[PDB]
Amino acid sequence: PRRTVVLAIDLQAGVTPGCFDEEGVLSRAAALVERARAGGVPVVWVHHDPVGVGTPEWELAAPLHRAEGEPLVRKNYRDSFADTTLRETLDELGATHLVITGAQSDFCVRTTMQRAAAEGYDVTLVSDAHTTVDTEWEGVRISGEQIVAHTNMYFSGLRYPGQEFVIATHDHVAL
Amino acid sequence: PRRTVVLAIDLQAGVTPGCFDEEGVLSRAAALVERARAGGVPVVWVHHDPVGVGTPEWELAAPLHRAEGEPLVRKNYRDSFADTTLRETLDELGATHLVITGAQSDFCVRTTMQRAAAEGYDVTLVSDAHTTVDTEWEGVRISGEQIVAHTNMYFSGLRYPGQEFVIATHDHVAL
Repeated sequence: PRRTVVLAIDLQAGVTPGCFDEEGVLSRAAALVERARAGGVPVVWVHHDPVGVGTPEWELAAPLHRAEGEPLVRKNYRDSFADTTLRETLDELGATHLVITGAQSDFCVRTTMQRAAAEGYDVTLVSDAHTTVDTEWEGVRISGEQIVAHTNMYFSGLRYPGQEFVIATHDHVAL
Repeated sequence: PRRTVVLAIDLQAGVTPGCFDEEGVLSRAAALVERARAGGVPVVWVHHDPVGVGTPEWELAAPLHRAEGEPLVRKNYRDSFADTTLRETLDELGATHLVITGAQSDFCVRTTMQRAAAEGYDVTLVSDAHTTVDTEWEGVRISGEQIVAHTNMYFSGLRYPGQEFVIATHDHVAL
């Protein structure tokens, strides 16, 4: 009995500004959430507390809005499962398949999606609904765009025995 | 009681050719293994079976050589823990801290190191002893060098409660 849950990670007002293709990614994430709601697919929100609990930056980035009945999980680390109620929430929902949108691609999204894979979930990464910022290290620059693309590349070939991983766009992912 | 184990991933003759800074990475990995041996730190080798079991490509890349008493774990997926004897081997050794060198940075190394973190290990990524190849996706190119650098950047900020993660060079990592 596959039960799909949309997992929306840290799409917060203090996180998304400056990210590659920010407005478009937010628009597509919003569309995904609407399609999920229309299809009766549960939506679980994840918020990063170190953004600043109680401040506007911690709240969802426009134009995203949480609906009644949609759980919100608060976390302090990149892995959304680490010291959180996420697993308990998903189990309560009976989730077997996670459809992931969020930010940032190379930190909370990367760490959470790979943790989900490790835990045994089927996972679908929404290729056009995650983003991050330009960065540099060891004397070389790597753009947010490059990180997003490389992340999608990585996920397209991710394999675990008995599990299914899909890279899909926000308007084509099965809900 | 911290017990450190060096985990050397897929440094195989069919894997490393074409990788960024290949000769240097192999040289430094070899030096790391020698220092580990001199310090009585166990070394565990991981080999990727889909490279071609029984073929020369599956064997360690020169100039690496396995010593007596050093376990070798064989795997079929990016996650070295998935359907393998790795956990059993590490537990037998009583490992609490994994020092990771290997290839490729963005596939088996990425997936295994993050799995190790998830499992509760302390993990040290050896910044100058992992590598991968140039690639491209979604119309943008991202070099092996860029991937290595970004990987080190990522690992430098990885955090889990009660766990320690270190980014360190092959000649400075504590053994």
